[PDB]
Amino acid sequence: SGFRKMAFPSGKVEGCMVQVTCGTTTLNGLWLDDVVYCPRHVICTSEDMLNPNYEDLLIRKSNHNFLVQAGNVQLRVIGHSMQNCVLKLKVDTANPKTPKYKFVRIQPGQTFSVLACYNGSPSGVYQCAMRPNFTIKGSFLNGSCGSVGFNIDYDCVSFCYMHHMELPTGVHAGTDLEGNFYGPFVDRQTAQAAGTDTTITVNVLAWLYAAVINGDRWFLNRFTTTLNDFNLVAMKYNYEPLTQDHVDILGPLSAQTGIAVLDMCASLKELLQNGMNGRTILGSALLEDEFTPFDVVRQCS
Amino acid sequence: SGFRKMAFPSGKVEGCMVQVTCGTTTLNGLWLDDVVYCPRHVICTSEDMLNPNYEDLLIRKSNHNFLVQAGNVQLRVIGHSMQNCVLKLKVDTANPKTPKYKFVRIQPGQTFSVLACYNGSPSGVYQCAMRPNFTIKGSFLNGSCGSVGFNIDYDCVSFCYMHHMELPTGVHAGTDLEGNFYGPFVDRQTAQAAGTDTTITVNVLAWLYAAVINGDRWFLNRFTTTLNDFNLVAMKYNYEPLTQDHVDILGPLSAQTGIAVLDMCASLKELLQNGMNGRTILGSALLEDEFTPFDVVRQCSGVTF
Ligand SMILES: CC(C)(C)c1ccc(N(C(=O)c2c[nH]cn2)[C@@H](C(=O)NC2CCCCC2)c2cccnc2)cc1
Ligand SMILES: CC(C)(C)c1ccc(N(C(=O)c2c[nH]cn2)[C@@H](C(=O)NC2CCCCC2)c2cccnc2)cc1
Ligand SMILES: [Cl-]
Ligand SMILES: [Cl-]
Ligand code: NA
Repeated sequence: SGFRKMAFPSGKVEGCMVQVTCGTTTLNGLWLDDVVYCPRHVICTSEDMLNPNYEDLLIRKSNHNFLVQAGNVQLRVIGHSMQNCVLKLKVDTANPKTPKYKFVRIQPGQTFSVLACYNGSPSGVYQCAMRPNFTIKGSFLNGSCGSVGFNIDYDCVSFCYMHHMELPTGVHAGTDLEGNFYGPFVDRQTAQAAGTDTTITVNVLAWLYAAVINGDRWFLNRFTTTLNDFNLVAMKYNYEPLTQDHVDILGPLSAQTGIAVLDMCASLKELLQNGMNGRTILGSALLEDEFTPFDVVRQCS
Repeated sequence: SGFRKMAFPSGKVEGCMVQVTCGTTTLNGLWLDDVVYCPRHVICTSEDMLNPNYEDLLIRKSNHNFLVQAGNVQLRVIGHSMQNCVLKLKVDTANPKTPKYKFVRIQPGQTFSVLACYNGSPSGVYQCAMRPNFTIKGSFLNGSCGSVGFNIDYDCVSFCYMHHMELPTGVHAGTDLEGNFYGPFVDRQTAQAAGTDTTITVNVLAWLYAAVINGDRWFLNRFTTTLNDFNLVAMKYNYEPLTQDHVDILGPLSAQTGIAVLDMCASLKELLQNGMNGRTILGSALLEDEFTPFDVVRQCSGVTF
């Protein structure tokens, strides 16, 4: 019993975190086999953050311009290349702590764990979601760049996010491990801003199912809804559309609880209309949207 | 910027988790040096559950009654004893991954990270607080017993909690690593219930400071208060008394934000008496009390381990 924001154990990632220094700039890198991955903006100069040309900046670098430190050991850079917005530093030693891993690009609504690091050293671990507007609502300070997001279903680390920058509302933008940004963001100082965000509806429904599994039914009602009427209402509260794919994904939790997916939709419609009237759901006074259906099944098992 | 519920990195603890089996019961153990720690209730049968004589049950046990598995390797048990409600199994191999560590007993209101484990395998990590009623609001399923809670200081793991059991409301009870229960609970199947809980005042103030640091200011006001007046309000709303030591502990955040602990106390007093008026603080519509002052300082300053 109980229901918590739960991250994956971070040890397999901790063993991959290094410090990368170029000039006066220091940030984090991810050391897998003989490669260190980091944001290419480590080579951006202080004097021109507005319109860097990374191809031209990188061709000017020697291997010895990159200082990589793994705990107390200097690692020797022996080659470098850029892939999209990620820099790949080849080093002369493979990380003996490299876990089983893969790179995955995730969709909005997906959750992952973040290991926040500074100077190559871990600070803490928390759970995030890729928001519909392709930001994450992280907790990241100056120098957190290069920290990564990951999942560890079935002993394989799936790296899905590398942190690059902070946007003006204090939310965060980054890339997959192939260096492609999530969303329309770019790695330079521009006026770019996050779009209006919206609530991840399928996740709210999953969390209501978690509440029922945990023994709380107060928010249910006697009604149902069509999928289209639900979306017409939910969008007036800046909720994302619920698709038939989402309805299918919720099938298992519906089956476990006995509550049809569209009956749970009717409950959510009523909660948006009424609020919680001084009550809570799984200890929260707002509707939570950073647990996926998969997360709920994993944690409630 | 941003502010999240944040756990300590769990790697040093993951390397200590093993599976412990006695009879038909499996749960988790903590392998440090050449000793495995786990709940003594591992030796209870379903008959013994109601009124176990742990002295007699242990005497009846021998070393081979305990199977210890570190991943796929069996650890040979070469001795066994009990300390309070914790069983200690001596094994023939020191854990090569043992971190620098201490056993620490924490106070109500203090937070810690939990590494939830099943069958000796780490499954997830979360942050929680020791409630004033000495329960924890954990997330634990059958077989989670022996999962541990911890803090890290530099390179040193302070183990503070071992999970033992679930109470009827779905909250959790356990011990320190010397086997002393937190709270008035016993490791047997009997009538036991969490007492009425209160809110951890110093932690709410810390979280209000975190909110100010992150630009959430609507709840600040011109007023200040005194400890005595505030504590009369706290008692009314089932908040823990605020002591002068709490004020001193917040001193930093007080000096940094420009809001004195008694000035912030005036914000909290008004929030208790009037509510939030439809607004949120740091993404919450409730007053959050599971961040300590130290948690806020570490997250807002980026302390590493
Ligand atoms: C060169 C480029 C792309 C413009 C850049 C510059 C600085 C950083 N930030 C580094 O902290 C940082 C950079 N290198 C080492 N640290 C921070 C950051 O985004 N501030 C932004 C301030 C507004 C203008 C864009 C940059 C940062 C803060 C908190 C959390 N995350 C990151 C990131 C990117
Ligand atoms: C022997 C004793 C002390 C009565 C006991 C029995 C069972 C367990 N529980 C084990 O799951 C368990 C035990 N051994 C292996 N697994 C669970 C547990 O507390 N149910 C309680 C139900 C009321 C009466 C028994 C206790 C459990 C579930 C979820 C989270 N936490 C723990 C704990 C303690
Ligand atoms: Cl995905
Ligand atoms: Cl006894
Ligand atoms: Na005030």
